[PDB]
Amino acid sequence: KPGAMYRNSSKPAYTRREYISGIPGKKIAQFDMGNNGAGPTYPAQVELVVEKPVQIRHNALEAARVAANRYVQNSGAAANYKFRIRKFPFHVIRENKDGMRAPFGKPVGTAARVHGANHIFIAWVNPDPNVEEAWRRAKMKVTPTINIDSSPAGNA
Amino acid sequence: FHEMREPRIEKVVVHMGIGHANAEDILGEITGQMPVRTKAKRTVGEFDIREGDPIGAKVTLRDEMAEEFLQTALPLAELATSQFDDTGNFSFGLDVTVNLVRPGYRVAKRDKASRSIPTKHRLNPADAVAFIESTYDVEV
Amino acid sequence: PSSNGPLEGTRGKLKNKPRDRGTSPPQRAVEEFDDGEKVHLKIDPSVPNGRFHPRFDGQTGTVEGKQGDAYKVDIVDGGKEKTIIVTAAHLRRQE
Amino acid sequence: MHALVQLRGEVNMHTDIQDTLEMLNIHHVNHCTLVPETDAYRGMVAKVNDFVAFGEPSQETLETVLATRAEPLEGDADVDDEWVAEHTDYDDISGLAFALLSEETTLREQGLSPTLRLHPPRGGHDGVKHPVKEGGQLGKHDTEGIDDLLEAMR
Amino acid sequence: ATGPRYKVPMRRRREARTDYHQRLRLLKSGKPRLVARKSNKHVRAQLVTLGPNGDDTLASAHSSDLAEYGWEAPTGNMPSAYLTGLLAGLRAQEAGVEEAVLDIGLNSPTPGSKVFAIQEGAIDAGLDIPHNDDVLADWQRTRGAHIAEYDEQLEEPLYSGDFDAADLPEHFDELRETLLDGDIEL
RNA sequence: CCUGUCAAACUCCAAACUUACAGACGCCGUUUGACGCGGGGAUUCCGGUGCGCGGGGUA
RNA sequence: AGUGCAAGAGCAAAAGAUAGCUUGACAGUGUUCUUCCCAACGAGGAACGCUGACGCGAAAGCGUGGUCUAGCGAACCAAUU
RNA sequence: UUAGGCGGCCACAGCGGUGGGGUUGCCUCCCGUACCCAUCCCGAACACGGAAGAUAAGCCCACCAGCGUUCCGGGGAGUACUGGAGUGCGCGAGCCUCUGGGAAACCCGGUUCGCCGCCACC
RNA sequence: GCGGUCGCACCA
Ligand SMILES: [Cl-]
Ligand SMILES: [Cl-]
Ligand SMILES: [Mg+2]
Ligand SMILES: [Mg+2]
Ligand SMILES: [Mg+2]
Ligand SMILES: [Mg+2]
Ligand SMILES: [Mg+2]
Ligand SMILES: [Mg+2]
Ligand SMILES: [Mg+2]
Ligand SMILES: [Mg+2]
Ligand SMILES: [Mg+2]
Ligand code: NA
Ligand code: NA
Ligand code: NA
Ligand code: NA
Ligand code: NA
Ligand code: NA
Repeated sequence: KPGAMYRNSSKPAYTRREYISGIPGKKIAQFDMGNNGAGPTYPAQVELVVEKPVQIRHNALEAARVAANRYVQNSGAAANYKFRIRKFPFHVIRENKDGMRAPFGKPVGTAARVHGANHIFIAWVNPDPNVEEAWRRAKMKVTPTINIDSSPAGNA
Repeated sequence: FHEMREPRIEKVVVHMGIGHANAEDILGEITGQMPVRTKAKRTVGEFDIREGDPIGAKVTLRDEMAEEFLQTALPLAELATSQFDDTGNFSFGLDVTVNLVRPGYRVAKRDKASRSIPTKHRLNPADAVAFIESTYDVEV
Repeated sequence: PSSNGPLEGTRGKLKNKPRDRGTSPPQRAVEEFDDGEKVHLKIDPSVPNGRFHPRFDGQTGTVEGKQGDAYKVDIVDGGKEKTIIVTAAHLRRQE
Repeated sequence: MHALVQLRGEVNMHTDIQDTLEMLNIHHVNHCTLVPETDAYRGMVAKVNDFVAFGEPSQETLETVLATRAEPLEGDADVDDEWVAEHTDYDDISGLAFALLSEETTLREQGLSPTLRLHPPRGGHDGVKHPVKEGGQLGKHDTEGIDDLLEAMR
Repeated sequence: ATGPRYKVPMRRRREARTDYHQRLRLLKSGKPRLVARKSNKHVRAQLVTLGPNGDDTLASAHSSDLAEYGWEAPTGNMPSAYLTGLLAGLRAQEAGVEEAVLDIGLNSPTPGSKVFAIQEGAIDAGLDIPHNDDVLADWQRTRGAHIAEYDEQLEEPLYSGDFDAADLPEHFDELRETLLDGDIEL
């Protein structure tokens, strides 16, 4: 199914698992990538900033992250960098799959609500922005237009 | 300062935690005053489902009744250390517990303006061993 | 509303903030008012008795006599005149 | 003391806003009233802020408008210096104007209609879809700004 | 103490001095309270009314200012209590106070107790108070007879020096007698 | 200890705002009698749209 | 924690626990709110009184069933006091 | 208030800690069980009777901010949100301007280790 | 309500 059906934040926040059952598991594999043994002790720090509030299905999160990290292997399976996706798909999403009679849908998935300007991804790298490329590929698989922002790095 | 800081025995509780008694009799003679029933709480597998139910007795002795008892109890015990309270108490044995404290304890046991005893004025394990050990026997 | 009992939707108004929790001070449960006095109605979550229908929480009526120890306060619900039987525990002097 | 002029019609305007203008004696478009600067009055004008033009006029301007558009509580009578002198505490329009501006009295107190029924602005106003700071004609004005409007509607 | 949500008891409940549940019931009568309080050595009796910023004591009597009338005996006993009640009761009457309810604070309603003796006194002073006669002591014990007889089992004076060796429930009468007419502060 | 996130059926907090009563100004009423009381006569109980706030629904 | 049972709320020298005693889960009659916001409408419900008779308590006092919001039923007819 | 009793507000008063104080006004701890009364067992408590001793508890007095709380300055922030208005922008979601209001977290620095009432009293 | 889960009876 299309993002068209769930990308807007027009519905109430629906996240109380105590009243919702049958919620599908998340497809997101990991949130911490790279050298998670080490702490952000890197010279450069780039972030992927979403430019519009939207909902991002765990589907797009996984594809976005995979496409970015799977690429960050321009640095090697045990390369020196750490990648972080800070958002989690808390918002439960339904589908009315009778016509409009008793239409409250049944749980079909989850999504993460991101507000325009938040950073969804943050990578930590030594002067070697291959990560800038890992993100051109990441914001390729999420609904919004995005800003690739660099923070600690006056090494231009 | 002292005199009102020096330990003293406040009650010695001798209780037989049976599981259902005829045992009171011996407690009465071993101590010198009537024993009290021991009802239990919660229903459990040891065929002890009855809430209100005699399952042992105890006897709280105070003053001479407590000494005159310890003057035979203690001798029947050896242990010491580790087996002492953080408040200067100790239980050995049929159980025989000895509650120890200093002079102004009533402040925490009365009805009016009661108050909890300050940690400083509390009795330490050590200050306890001393008092008792200094009364017909040895520590550890 | 999914039901129509008196306490429907009263979760907030009949609950105390955690710190105001517990038996309330007796001073205000014994306050005495005079006929003609303006009093603000506000149920005290801690005091079970002497209450009035939650809908009137916030009203400001006029004491006009009493019934037993409870007071009879006159208020105006929308445009309708009503008389409320309430104890001091739930009243406060206006101004 | 501020000069109030309704620049937007009643159709579709909130009722509680319309009632406010009405309490300020304005019941038609282009009608103007003089209002003391008090807390109570200030709140009213703020509520009516989007359908009116207001500001503190200059002694001269007030005088021109008073002369040109002031009326007796009843009747056609022109309110000129003589009228003013033979009917009010002051001796001429200027004296009345000053008193109004210094909020010492009111049009009613002096037997005058609380409303100055102005004429449409000669040359047209700046628009009723934007405030002054945006080039429109709504909201608070400059003494110079109010004067221009009042004068064009003299 | 632990956090923002923590509930700290009213001060007088922390101090374990006021029972607020009983207080409310007491105040229900709308009458003045006859506050009966004791100390290891003394006995106090106050007639308290309700006030905007706290209680107002309109009349009181302490077992100590009993001597001021000729008391030459200990002040932490039954005869003492009664008299302090009667003394406060009289001052009470003088103040225009006619009735009151017995507030025994955190004490226990034990029959023949000193608080009830205090109550007996106040009643005899003229104060109208809700009571129950057979919860009070039998006059003789109020007089202090139980103590005189206790000194009969002498061998050693019950009173260290003090006054008398065999004590005096008679001293009691002389005093009650005194309080029942004229004299200052009454 | 450090570090990454949430809540229509969470809340240590907390608006704008809505609301009871009172005073003040405004406006209104005392011949145009208001506020209110009693009585006669209805029509009406298929609604719609814009905007703000919504709940459901891919729409 | 507990407080019979949904959910939300109340409660600690207690509204919870233990013990003891008691039968107010009483008769009669009302005021008021609710049912039905505003704003008319029955049964039902509740709050608060009074009259009478009682229980407990030293007493103030508490007890108009269960801490609060569900657990209810017209006329005709029958049986019953 | 050289120590008390009854309170009001009910943490600005809580939690924790330091120092000081009593031949007596005093409060306590304390000493003691013939009585009133009392422990489903214990004069522990409750109740009664009393002063040999003590200021070590409590309590009263002076103080400490580490935790919790109250209020204030500066920063966050006139940000977030928002009542009124717009032929302002945007495919749209949504945003912006004018007008009237206006936060929370958190950081840094102060405040807070109760205030007040009646009575009694070297 | 009456009769052995069933059958009969029954205008609140
Ligand atoms: Cl009501
Ligand atoms: Cl006392
Ligand atoms: Mg709500
Ligand atoms: Mg005219
Ligand atoms: Mg033209
Ligand atoms: Mg134009
Ligand atoms: Mg609302
Ligand atoms: Mg009840
Ligand atoms: Mg029948
Ligand atoms: Mg000391
Ligand atoms: Mg029928
Ligand atoms: Na169907
Ligand atoms: Na995109
Ligand atoms: Na409370
Ligand atoms: Na009814
Ligand atoms: Na038993
Ligand atoms: Na001391």
